[PDB]
Amino acid sequence: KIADQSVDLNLKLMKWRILPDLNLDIIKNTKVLLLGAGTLGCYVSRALIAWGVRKITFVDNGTVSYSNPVRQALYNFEDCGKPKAELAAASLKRIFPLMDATGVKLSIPMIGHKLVNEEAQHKDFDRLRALIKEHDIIFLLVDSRESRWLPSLLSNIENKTVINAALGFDSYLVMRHGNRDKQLGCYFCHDVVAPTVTRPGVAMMASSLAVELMTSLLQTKYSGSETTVLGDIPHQIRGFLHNFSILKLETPAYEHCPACSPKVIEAFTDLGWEFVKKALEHPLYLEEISGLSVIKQEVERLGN
Amino acid sequence: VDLNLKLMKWRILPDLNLDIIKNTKVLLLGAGTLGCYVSRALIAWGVRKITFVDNGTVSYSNPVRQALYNFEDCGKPKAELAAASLKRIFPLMDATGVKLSIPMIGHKLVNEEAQHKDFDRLRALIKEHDIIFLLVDSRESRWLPSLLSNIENKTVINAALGFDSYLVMRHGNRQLGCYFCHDVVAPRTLDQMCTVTRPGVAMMASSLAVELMTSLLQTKYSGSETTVLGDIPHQIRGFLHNFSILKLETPAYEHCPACSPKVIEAFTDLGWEFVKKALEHPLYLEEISGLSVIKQEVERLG
Amino acid sequence: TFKSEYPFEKRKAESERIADRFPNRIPVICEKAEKSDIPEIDKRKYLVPADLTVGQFVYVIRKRIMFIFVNDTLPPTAALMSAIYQEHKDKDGFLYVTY
Amino acid sequence: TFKSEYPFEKRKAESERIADRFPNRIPVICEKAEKSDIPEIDKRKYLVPADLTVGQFVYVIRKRIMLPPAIFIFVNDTLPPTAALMSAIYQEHKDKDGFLYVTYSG
Ligand SMILES: Nc1ncnc2c1ncn2[C@@H]1O[C@H](COP(=O)(O)OP(=O)(O)OP(=O)(O)O)[C@@H](O)[C@H]1O
Ligand SMILES: Nc1ncnc2c1ncn2[C@@H]1O[C@H](COP(=O)(O)OP(=O)(O)OP(=O)(O)O)[C@@H](O)[C@H]1O
Ligand SMILES: [Mg+2]
Ligand SMILES: [Mg+2]
Ligand SMILES: [Zn+2]
Ligand SMILES: [Zn+2]
Repeated sequence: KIADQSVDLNLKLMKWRILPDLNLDIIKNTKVLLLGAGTLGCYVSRALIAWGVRKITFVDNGTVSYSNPVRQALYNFEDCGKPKAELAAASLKRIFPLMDATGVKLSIPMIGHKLVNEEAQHKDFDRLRALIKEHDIIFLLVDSRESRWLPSLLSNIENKTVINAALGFDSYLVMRHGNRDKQLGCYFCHDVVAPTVTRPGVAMMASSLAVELMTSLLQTKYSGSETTVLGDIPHQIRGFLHNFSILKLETPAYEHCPACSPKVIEAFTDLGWEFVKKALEHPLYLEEISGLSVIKQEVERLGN
Repeated sequence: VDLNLKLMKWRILPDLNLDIIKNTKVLLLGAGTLGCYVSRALIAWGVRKITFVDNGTVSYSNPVRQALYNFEDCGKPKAELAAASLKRIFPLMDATGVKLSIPMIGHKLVNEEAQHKDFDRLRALIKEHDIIFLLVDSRESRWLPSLLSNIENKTVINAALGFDSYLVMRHGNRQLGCYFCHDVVAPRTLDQMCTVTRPGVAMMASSLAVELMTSLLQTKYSGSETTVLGDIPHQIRGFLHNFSILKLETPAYEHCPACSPKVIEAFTDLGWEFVKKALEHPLYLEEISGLSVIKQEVERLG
Repeated sequence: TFKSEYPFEKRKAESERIADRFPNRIPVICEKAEKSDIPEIDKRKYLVPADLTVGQFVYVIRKRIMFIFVNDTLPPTAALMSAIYQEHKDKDGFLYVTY
Repeated sequence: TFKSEYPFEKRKAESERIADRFPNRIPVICEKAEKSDIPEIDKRKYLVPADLTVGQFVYVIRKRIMLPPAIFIFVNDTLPPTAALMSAIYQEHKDKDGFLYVTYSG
């Protein structure tokens, strides 16, 4: 009894003493998929359980390195060599034993690479989509943009909310993906719209802002405002350590984005894995499908 | 762990001084949510010696918020547990925990003999360390550490939480204002012991407090208030409801009950006899600082 | 307004009388701007001490009437009245402020 | 400048012709700010596709003057967002002669 009650009582005190219209249950019952059990996944999962989230699933294909524990808050020195996802889940249960904490050793197929095992990466694709479909919120916490593409597409197709966290040396980006219903941009919209080791504090800031964006986003929106009982629900949060600054930004979905373009959505809906395997090995095929190819060849004819 | 920091220097910031951070002896006053997240940010920055000070035990609700403790740790004293927890992460840590009650202003003394000893141990701990983080959950537990750290000329970094906001500020040295300057210069959930905060607030305040320390440890570029790591603000105020951060600088206040020269001199002359009277009768403090005269002049003009 | 009520010779006189009688004090005069709808207080002239801060001065006005700009400049709360006096004192010797 | 060289009758005539030969394109005149010190552009009349973004139009200017990495674009004394489509800006900041006039400065 005191097991579950302790965390939940703390949050009930918060609600009834400070924010009576705060919806704690929507947060507690949110099923969270964490793609990446590194520095971001570890700090995000800690903020989530402090908010009472009961079900958290880690996805990771790595093992604990000797230098991981000092930055990745769920691992100890004695954990070197162990697979991350299952260990992260077990570490969460040591903090709060009533957790529905699960770890899945799974490689997210990366765009821009030749397939090393078609049958196995096909199976990984199926497992990734099933995991995304069964959860409510998906956190994209992998360090590479080539690992973000497939989860972004699958979460959009499965109509799930995505929260991206990405780190620079002294800066961080937190952003939520637009959904299909005036659609917000995704992680990949910007670099095609605007073509051209980290300080330890970056990941702690990005993780907590990502979770606090989620909890606000889960509250009902006030009519006539893009605010909730917890405050704003910005599209993007960009922060900088060198000047201790934070900026809110918003971006529309870009019609020729190689991730959320309606043609990319349509081609996936038609072919699924058959389309994905082609996009993974030939990213230029993606820009043809999305229409970005015509844009780039047009930027040439204007600049020559 | 050192390799990740080593790459940060020459690949990115050649002028970054890592040794000054590694050899900084850090005292954490408070092993709660701030102390736990601050210590994790510190070891990621390579700090080798960290001492926890806390008079509490792990409660059932602590582990999900205080990132050094597990469920099986409930009931154990916090300070020694936190130090052992760091060694579980990094066995080469010079981490130690001291169970000590910081005497709180505004309260009759419960046991003068024991609280006199705690005062002495507190001062010796502040003296033997380089940076003092004030990470308690109440204004009354901040006064004595702020005074002693000013007397010992140690840098203090204060972090305090509200429901959806935080304050990070460094104390001036004998100058910038201290934590107690503002409230008397400008006469709600912030630093209230009964406040339950949004979980992300402690994480944000902790990382910014440590990033502020690492920048403050670097040499200043001449003709500017910047270092190789960026700014060194006096105060940082972050807000969750609108995802903003505001920086502010305030000067030392002449009649501050903590850093006023008359408070320094009363301590310098009378020591524990002044401290005891201040702890049990805070109005006596305002008399010594001169705030009493200012308070009765605000009264007359009103 | 205060300047409308009394001429300069009388304004500069009492100001120079305030300096000899109450030298630790600073003669300050306040009055709400025409755009503000806040109550206008019972008094306008104050002999504030030199070590008084602007934030402490905000408290005295909010008590007398349940932002304080000066020459399109809201000074910091930590600023002392004596410091603002050295820079903004009028030719008569008073410190005129608004809110 | 462009408007100084040609009178309105000639400008509005060529612009109405561009709407015939290129229905899905926006006529853009781009010139350097008379105050800033960026390399003067060699080509000033651009027929950009309607769905081109500001940031993509920033990219073509940066390479048209071989400017290594800052470039700012201005339309009627405002800085349009990078995600804006040139068609939307052309709909709002269009000139009576049918041209969208933009300016770039350091
Ligand atoms: N394609 C992928 N599929 C599954 N997991 C991945 C994939 N790419 C990255 N990851 C995981 O995402 C996590 C990212 O964590 P993070 O970048 O904080 O630390 P790291 O990369 O493990 O180590 P370091 O701190 O040295 O960079 C890693 O644990 C990694 O195993
Ligand atoms: N006067 C004092 N002397 C020594 N330690 C103190 C004093 N006051 C507070 N502390 C310690 O400082 C910490 C404050 O941090 P925090 O509020 O996060 O922890 P907590 O109060 O145990 O948790 P919660 O606020 O969730 O109940 C506590 O661990 C407490 O034991
Ligand atoms: Mg990495
Ligand atoms: Mg507390
Ligand atoms: Zn997109
Ligand atoms: Zn002070």
